Amino acid sequence: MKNFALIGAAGYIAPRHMRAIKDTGNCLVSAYDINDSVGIIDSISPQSEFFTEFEFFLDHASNLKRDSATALDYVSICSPNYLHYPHIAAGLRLGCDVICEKPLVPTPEMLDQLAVIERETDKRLYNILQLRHHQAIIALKDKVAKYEVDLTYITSRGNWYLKSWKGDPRKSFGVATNIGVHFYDMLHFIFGKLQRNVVHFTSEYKTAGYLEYEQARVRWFLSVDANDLPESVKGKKPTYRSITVNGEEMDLHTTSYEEILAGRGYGIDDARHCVETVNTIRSAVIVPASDNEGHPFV
Amino acid sequence: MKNFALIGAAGYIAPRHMRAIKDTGNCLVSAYDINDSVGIIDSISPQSEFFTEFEFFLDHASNLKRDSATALDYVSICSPNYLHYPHIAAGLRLGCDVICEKPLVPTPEMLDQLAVIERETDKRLYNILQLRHHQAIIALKDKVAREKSPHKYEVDLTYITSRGNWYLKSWKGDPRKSFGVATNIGVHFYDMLHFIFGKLQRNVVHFTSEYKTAGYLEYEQARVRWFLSVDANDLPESVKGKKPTYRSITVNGEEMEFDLHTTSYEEILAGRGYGIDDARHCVETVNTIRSAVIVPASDNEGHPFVAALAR
Amino acid sequence: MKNFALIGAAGYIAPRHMRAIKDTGNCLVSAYDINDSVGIIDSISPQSEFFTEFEFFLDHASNLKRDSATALDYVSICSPNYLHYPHIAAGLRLGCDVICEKPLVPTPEMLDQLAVIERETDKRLYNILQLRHHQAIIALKDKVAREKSPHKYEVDLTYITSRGNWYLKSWKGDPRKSFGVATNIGVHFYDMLHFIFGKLQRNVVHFTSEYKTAGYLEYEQARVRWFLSVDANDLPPTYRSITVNGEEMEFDLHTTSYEEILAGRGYGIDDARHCVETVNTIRSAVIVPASDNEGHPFV
Amino acid sequence: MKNFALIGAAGYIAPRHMRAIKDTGNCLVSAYDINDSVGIIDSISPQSEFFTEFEFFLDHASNLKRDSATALDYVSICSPNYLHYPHIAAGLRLGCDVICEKPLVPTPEMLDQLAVIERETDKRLYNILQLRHHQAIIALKDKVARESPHKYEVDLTYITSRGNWYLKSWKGDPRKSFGVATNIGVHFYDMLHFIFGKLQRNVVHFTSEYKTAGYLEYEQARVRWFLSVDANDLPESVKGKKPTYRSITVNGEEMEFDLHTTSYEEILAGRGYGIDDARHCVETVNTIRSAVIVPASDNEGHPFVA
Ligand SMILES: NC(=O)c1ccc[n+]([C@@H]2O[C@H](COP(=O)([O-])OP(=O)(O)OC[C@H]3O[C@@H](n4cnc5c(N)ncnc54)[C@H](O)[C@@H]3O)[C@@H](O)[C@H]2O)c1
Ligand SMILES: NC(=O)c1ccc[n+]([C@@H]2O[C@H](COP(=O)([O-])OP(=O)(O)OC[C@H]3O[C@@H](n4cnc5c(N)ncnc54)[C@H](O)[C@@H]3O)[C@@H](O)[C@H]2O)c1
Ligand SMILES: NC(=O)c1ccc[n+]([C@@H]2O[C@H](COP(=O)([O-])OP(=O)(O)OC[C@H]3O[C@@H](n4cnc5c(N)ncnc54)[C@H](O)[C@@H]3O)[C@@H](O)[C@H]2O)c1
Ligand SMILES: NC(=O)c1ccc[n+]([C@@H]2O[C@H](COP(=O)([O-])OP(=O)(O)OC[C@H]3O[C@@H](n4cnc5c(N)ncnc54)[C@H](O)[C@@H]3O)[C@@H](O)[C@H]2O)c1
Repeated sequence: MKNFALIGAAGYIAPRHMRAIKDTGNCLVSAYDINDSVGIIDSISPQSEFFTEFEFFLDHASNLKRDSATALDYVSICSPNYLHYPHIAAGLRLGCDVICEKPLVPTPEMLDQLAVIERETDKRLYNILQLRHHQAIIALKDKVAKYEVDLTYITSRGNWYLKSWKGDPRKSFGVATNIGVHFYDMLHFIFGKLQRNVVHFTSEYKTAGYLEYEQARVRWFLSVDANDLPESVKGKKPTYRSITVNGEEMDLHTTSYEEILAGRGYGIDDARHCVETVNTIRSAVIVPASDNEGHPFV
Repeated sequence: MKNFALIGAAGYIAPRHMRAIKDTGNCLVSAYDINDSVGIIDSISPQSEFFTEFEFFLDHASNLKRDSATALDYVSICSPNYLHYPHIAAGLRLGCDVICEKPLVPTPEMLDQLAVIERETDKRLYNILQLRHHQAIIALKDKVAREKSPHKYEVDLTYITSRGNWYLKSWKGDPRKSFGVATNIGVHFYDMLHFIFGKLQRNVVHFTSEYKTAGYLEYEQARVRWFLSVDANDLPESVKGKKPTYRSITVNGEEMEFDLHTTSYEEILAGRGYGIDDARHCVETVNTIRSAVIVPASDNEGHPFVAALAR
Repeated sequence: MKNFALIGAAGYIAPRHMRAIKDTGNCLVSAYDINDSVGIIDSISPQSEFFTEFEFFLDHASNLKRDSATALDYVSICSPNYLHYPHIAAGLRLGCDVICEKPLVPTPEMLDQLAVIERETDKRLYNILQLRHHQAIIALKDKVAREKSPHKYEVDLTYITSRGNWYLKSWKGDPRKSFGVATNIGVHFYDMLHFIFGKLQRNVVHFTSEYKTAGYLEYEQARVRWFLSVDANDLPPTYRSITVNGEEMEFDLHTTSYEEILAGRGYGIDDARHCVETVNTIRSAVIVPASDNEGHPFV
Repeated sequence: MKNFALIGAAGYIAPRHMRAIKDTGNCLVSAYDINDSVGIIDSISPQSEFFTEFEFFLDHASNLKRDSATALDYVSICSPNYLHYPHIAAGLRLGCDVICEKPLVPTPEMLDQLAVIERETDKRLYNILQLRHHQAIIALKDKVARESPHKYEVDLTYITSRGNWYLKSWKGDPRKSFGVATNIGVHFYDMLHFIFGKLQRNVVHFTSEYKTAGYLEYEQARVRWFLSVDANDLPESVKGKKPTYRSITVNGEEMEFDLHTTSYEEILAGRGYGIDDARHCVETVNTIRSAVIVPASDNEGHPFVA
């Protein structure tokens, strides 16, 4: 019963948003991507408009406004990280609430600036933090309600990844922000507010550091280099995900959309800590570990 | 075992080519597409190089030549239709056989120019004509040849395939990129009709727009009335809402019944498969249709969907 | 003193707009082009911001609104023809008046739609018709107006503009971006004829293709036989001839255009409607055989 | 008489190459740029082919090879810095000598790679080092070489105003431009080598996306240098009068200060500058790009660093 536009519609994650919109009984009425290979749209929302240039998308969305039945209600955003800010800004200024992929924006300063536009427009920004709706993360949050937290995320990526916008630091904002953000969000959701934040290693392939919460001591390691795979996993799974609490090794998008639509979306105030966390990590100066704070893989 | 590069790797058909290369026991060593949303490749060929600019692709391919174990053997092409010609030229000039999607190229003159490059480079161009490998099509071709009845088959071909608004905003909607309905949407149906029914003798067009076209073909063994559309509105009454695509091909009133990209690759790799001389017939057919001056339908030659046009 | 944005800033005609803004005493504060090869801007307005993506230009322009000192007054548009419409729409919706190159838009329906936005936004669209400022066109307009013959002037117009291989590889060679010969090549000539000779009564086309066209226009004051081509084969790298009763017409205007807009004397949708209707008709016309000697001699 | 192609033909520096081709009596037969706003070509080479996609440019250039009268002889390159390498490689592999803008490439390993390609293709790469052609630099080189027991004290300052657009362009992307020292400074470092010999020490004091400064010691010179695209760095007397300030002082004395057409004449006369000539300045900027900043000592700071 609500009308959505989808920006980034031809990319990897966009079909999950297309599916969420359909599965909550809603309508994708406009889609925009600078690449035109988007035919998957016909299998889900065959009557959607499509645009490859933002000028034409924006004019169409503005014309829809003239009729309360046709007007957009939401703009969903799955574009590259650096474009989230102006896509959100335009979405709010169209008179829409906005649903945006993580990382939401790179800096707390940008959050303050979007909160300005929220107030000017009377509209709201929501962020996909889908791990929070997950039954095991809540349980551990419920359960925790100072733990020994060790986090490894190593996800094999082929040569294409560094040739994509995901490998351009100015478009992606780096490993911590692009690959780690929702894992930092998760650690705050379980183990409260951050008190210390130190970085031991950083490259285009990988990153490693120490985070101290009210309730957790967290050592962390992120990588897109297959060679970081433990001997024990090479040859089998392309991804090694290991989160232990004191030693104990611990769809969602449609759910995320459900919560947003019911008025329980995650907004700027909710996204703020993790944006702060990764922003510090991005600019932080590397320092040799101590106190056994440095991830074992370092 | 053989080394492949893939041009157009981020698009819709590309994963069929990646699967064909893997399933035939070969290796995709390099891929190129101007769009970088190509992560599907990791699920099939995790070790492939990837480029978004032709200049870097070409330097890498050239470096691979230095060692006979690493040199490319084939360049597969799934780019937009207008880019087939230069992609093929480049592939042959890199010292590779070339596998290219249909429509191969839009004109017979361009086929002649490609055959020159094959002679110069001593490499060969193959075209994907995957329906030729289909059992039912093979069966009907053989049913037709052995029956050698004295009357032509009466064939009605209708293929209406719903396209949303994105399709006409894409290259497939730019006539200078796609080369139009008959060439982009119809070429493999025309080739199938040739493969089964022999040489084309007459080629007439009754209607042509960016959405749809209709005409009449006469082959040695068939009279074919045809209609092609990407307009959902042309879907017959019974099919609408229930299904996006309507494909009907009747032969003397009876409806025809019918991993073919993998089979295509097997056949090429087995010393068979289809070159310029095989693709030539269909390219001539669509070249004529694309540039045809429309004529009024005579003689019961109009497909039933054009019945109300000026005559 | 007025704040300008310029869209299409890295292109061929753009520096005339940059110089017009500077020379009238105003300020280019924002510029946007998908191509970043824009260094010329330093030599005319060293202080302009620049953007390569519409997303970023639009956010910046919106933010400028928050202070009346920094807010944009005008958005000037030098983009390819098919982009004029959405660029104009966005400009008006940012709260700016809009100055757009010819051809303004391809159809009168689009003019109606833009007049709707003018009313929604309380802003105005102006079109560059800079030939209207040329002394020779003004003198002929005044001569036609003063002379009292009941018989129309007989005008033959020929314009053949050939260019190198790059031209047809550009958006100017894509009929879906350019809108074709009458519209991209002819529009300012049809405007000039209207400006000098009054209302168009009859508009007929004798030949048309993606490369040349020819037809016959009858105005209140003139019978006009016209031929336009980008094909150098047609040359008798440019030939321009406008004859009035057998006599040859004898011939920075963009800075003048800007002075006139800033003076409240710009040409709006009502003024550009005539040439847009003329070219719209020509673009989709069904050809007719030339009769009554209405055929340009080149056909 | 020689046939040229020009890659990057729609850009800022391109028309200087078009003029060099024309004024040495040669023919620009093909041009390629991803942007189509290139009509300046008609004023100089109205018969040139033009392409916006490399695939079509390459096919056309390969077809020209069929007839020795139409075959390309040279490919000239003025594309963004990161594309110099693959453009040069394609040029040599088409059977053409290549003329490439500075910075030639960013690393000495890339130079070694391009020399392999020279050897495989039997063609040559030449580079635009146009300050060597400057009467005033040639004079100082030989002045310096006939004399002196002592080094020359040199301060080099180059400040060239760039507005907001510059860092929005490829010139502002480190992975496309290779940074200020490399993009803006490389032909100065070459000049200093040309005149004062081998580099002994290379120290960097400041680096940002707008400017840089450091200290180079050569066999015959101690050189304090400062480069900037920030108009605020201009000396007060120049602000408002000119957008560029270029100063090279040698023992406190100001050096006494079309070069594209000259560079082309030299290359066509067999006196072009190759990989071996460009290697020194490529090494110098490669070091600067990767250097850890150190405080200035022993008065080695350029005054503008302060
Ligand atoms: N929540 C999750 O679990 C999850 C998983 C993957 C990605 N993501 C996030 O989703 C976003 C998309 O990532 P992706 O993996 O789908 O990458 P992607 O590169 O496959 O898709 C990005 C899409 O953006 C399009 N695009 C580029 N510039 C554009 C513009 N100016 N306007 C409109 N579209 C433009 C590209 O053409 C592409 O189709 C990123 O922010 C990423 O961090 C989230
Ligand atoms: N055999 C069949 O039955 C069949 C089925 C579908 C498509 N096709 C053919 O396959 C080809 C691709 O069709 P598609 O449906 O996958 O379209 P598509 O638009 O999804 O894919 C095209 C790919 O080409 C890339 N591309 C554009 N310009 C390029 C360039 N200069 N270099 C490299 N890549 C470039 C695009 O980014 C896109 O990823 C067409 O020729 C089409 O006719 C054949
Ligand atoms: N008044 C006159 O006499 C006159 C003369 C020449 C051109 N024109 C008109 O001026 C316009 C420009 O013509 P031109 O000759 O300068 O062509 P051009 O191709 O040299 O310049 C066009 C510019 O638009 C930029 N561009 C493309 N898409 C864009 C987008 N989405 N947003 C922003 N910029 C984009 C292009 O990169 C380019 O720099 C056309 O409408 C043309 O008809 C008028
Ligand atoms: N010798 C000198 O004193 C001097 C002076 C200025 C520039 N330069 C050098 O000249 C080169 C060009 O600089 P510029 O200032 O003219 O920049 P520019 O951005 O104005 O020109 C770059 C051109 O390259 C084109 N381009 C981008 N990608 C391309 C591709 N894949 N293929 C073909 N063309 C492509 C761009 O569209 C543009 O027209 C750089 O290496 C620069 O360092 C040298």
